[PDB]
Amino acid sequence: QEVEFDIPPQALGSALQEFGRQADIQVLYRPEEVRNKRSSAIKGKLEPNQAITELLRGTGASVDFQGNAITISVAEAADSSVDLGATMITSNQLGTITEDSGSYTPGTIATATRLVLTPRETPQSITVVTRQNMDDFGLNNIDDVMRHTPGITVSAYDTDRNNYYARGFSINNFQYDGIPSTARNVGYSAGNTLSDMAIYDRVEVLKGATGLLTGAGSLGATINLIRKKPTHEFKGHVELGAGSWDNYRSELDVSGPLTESGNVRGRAVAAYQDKHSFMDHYERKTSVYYGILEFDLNPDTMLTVGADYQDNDPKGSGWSGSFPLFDSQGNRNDVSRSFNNGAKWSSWEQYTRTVFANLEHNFANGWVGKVQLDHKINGYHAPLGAIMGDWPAPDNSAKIVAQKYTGETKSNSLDIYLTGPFQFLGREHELVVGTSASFSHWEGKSYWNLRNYDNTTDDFINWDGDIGKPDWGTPSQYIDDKTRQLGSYMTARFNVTDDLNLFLGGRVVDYRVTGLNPTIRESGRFIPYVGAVYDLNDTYSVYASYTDIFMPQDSWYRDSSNKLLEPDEGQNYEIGIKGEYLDGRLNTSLAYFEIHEENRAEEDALYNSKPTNPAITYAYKGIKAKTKGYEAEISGELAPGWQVQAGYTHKIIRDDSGKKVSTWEPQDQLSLYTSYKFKGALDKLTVGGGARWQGKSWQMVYNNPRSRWEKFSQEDYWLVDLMARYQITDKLSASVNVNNVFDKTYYTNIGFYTSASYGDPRNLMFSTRWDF
Ligand SMILES: CCCCCCCCOCCOCCOCCOCCOCCO
Ligand SMILES: CCCCCCCCOCCOCCOCCOCCOCCO
Repeated sequence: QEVEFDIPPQALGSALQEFGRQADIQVLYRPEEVRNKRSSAIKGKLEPNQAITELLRGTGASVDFQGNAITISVAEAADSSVDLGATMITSNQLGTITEDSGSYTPGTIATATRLVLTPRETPQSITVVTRQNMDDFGLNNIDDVMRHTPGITVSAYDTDRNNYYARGFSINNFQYDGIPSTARNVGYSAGNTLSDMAIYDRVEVLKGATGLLTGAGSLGATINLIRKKPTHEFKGHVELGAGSWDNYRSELDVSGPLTESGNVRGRAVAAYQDKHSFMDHYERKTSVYYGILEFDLNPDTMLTVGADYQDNDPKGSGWSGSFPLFDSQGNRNDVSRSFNNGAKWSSWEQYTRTVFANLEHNFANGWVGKVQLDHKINGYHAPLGAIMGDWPAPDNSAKIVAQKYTGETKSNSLDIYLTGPFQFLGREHELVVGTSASFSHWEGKSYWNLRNYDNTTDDFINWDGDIGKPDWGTPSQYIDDKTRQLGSYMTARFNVTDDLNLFLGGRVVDYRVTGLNPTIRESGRFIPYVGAVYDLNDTYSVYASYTDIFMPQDSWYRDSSNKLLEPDEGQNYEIGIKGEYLDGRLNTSLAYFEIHEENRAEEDALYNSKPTNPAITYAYKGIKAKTKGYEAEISGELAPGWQVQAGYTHKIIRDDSGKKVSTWEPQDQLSLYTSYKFKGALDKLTVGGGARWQGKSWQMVYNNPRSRWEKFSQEDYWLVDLMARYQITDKLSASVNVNNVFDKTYYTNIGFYTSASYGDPRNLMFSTRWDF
């Protein structure tokens, strides 16, 4: 629909950038193609496609309309075979916006190397959950998005913290708009498991080893969340929704120009959600606000400032799991899915907030520079009280552990990078060079010395959480941890022939962790990056990448000698084939990957049998582990109204003991989610369903009262979802979502501190959405 343009004649390069902006559309173009060329003037209210061909008049170019992207090209009479992955300069550094694409496959993405590339162009397993996928399945937080993310297994620590695995590993790398956060432990990390989706265009998950832009992190994967941007045309919606267990949500999103010319633009969102739950006596109020303003200092320099806020506020939180596996006499416990061991007042409230500014400049070069500044806060207030231990006892009584942890972590980040193309041996390549700095400071108080508390409860079977609240007494501890990370990085993308692209780069990294433990330091550590993409035909490419990452170890990870283990480190070896159909409306990938870990913390049984250095008392051992597996995935259009996302992932991870590790992550998993838009009489109806399956998973847990190790098994199971929306009116729709249709009763945690957690029983969600 109709847009307000003002782009005067200039370098086609600039004109294309100016365009991408005025139109909220990503423009991809070949730098060597547009180099000596100028646009014709465009002026006024126009439709973005009239507009573009008017602009290109006289330049000899053609436009390929691709949703939220347009790619420009300038055909010759000549053309000796086509260069499908030719170097392309882009107008949005974060990639193609997914909102309004109507699609479940992404557009372009910068998750891997900071270069704007397509999933076919990127030599790494890259899976995205698009904006509309999130709308259709009602994924309102990152837990739901992970649950629907191909290749990811979401398991429960407690009611207020989930765990995400990829490829054998716990993910602990998160980014916001491609700025890594610090996630060292749950101190720094408050509220990552919980981020609301109201403020995001999309979540993008790079699986493998992602040190190139994470810097220091875990193996498995990064999870990168892209914030919603403002727009040149005005628009918004209000949403209301109502679900199982008095789960009520509302959301408001408003976007547009704030001045007559549109040189300042803004977007604002607020979402509030108060829900009870199938678990007895648990509730959770979440609140979120978001504000972003964009200012154009001039057609080629943009300033952005913005803040975000989310408070996650529960009652009846638990510490670890929903109930204890064994009872006092060591039999397995059997309890309703409603069983909730947290106490009534028990709460792990976690809050997050960010203030950020960026500046982005187009060098008349075709180069573009970007400075990113961040202030983030991750805070928690955790008066936890839960039944814990081998309970009930034969007389049905039980015992509560109760501790209190309050704390806050402030981070500041500076990130600056430069991106552009360059000729080498007659051909066009591109480059990112960037540098980064983060300082984050955790401070906190723990309380464990309870004064005059009677922690017994008389009735376990009817546990209600109805126990008193203790006297926390005085702080037992002050936390003071400072982490400081400095990185510099470079990736070059070489267009060697018309079918081969070579990726060469890496990151040098400096990591210091300071405070109440002995200083942890790593200086000048190099993280290599090698990738290659070979085109086979118009449709298929093969690729291979060697990628790396390390994390200095937590400080309690010392050895026999009382020395900290060398950093937890891994390389991902990946080879695969990616296919691209229907002009990038549909994407397929099949990958084989291996992950070699070195220095993986490991108990040290022989020592810990009987410590002998008085210096340490529980030492670890730095071992090796290996992940072997493969992955297949598909996303996008199976047919005109018909959209899917699906994947199959197989893995086994072994450590040096030879034994299987991460045995709770299933060895085999599968996801398919789909919806269909009817045409003709019923073109206002959208239907959808999906399923998720995983094979066997187990834990080894020690039965203390009987003194034996037992295996606990979750037999393979399916989860089915269904979904329908009807667009009653131009401005108004009603959807229903039904989740876990066959009410499969299954487990999301067995073994975490000898406890267990059930996954959600059948739940419904109803909602209307109104678009102004
Ligand atoms: C130092 C702290 C930084 C705070 C940044 C917060 C920014 C909050 O700004 C909110 C901007 O939202 C703009 C909403 O856009 C709506 C546009 O409609 C304007 C009225 O329309 C008139 C006719 O269409
Ligand atoms: C163990 C409990 C699970 C119960 C399972 C029930 C499954 C049945 O699904 C039926 C849903 O159909 C109800 C249709 O209601 C229509 C939704 O309309 C939305 C209202 O929009 C309001 C406009 O302002």
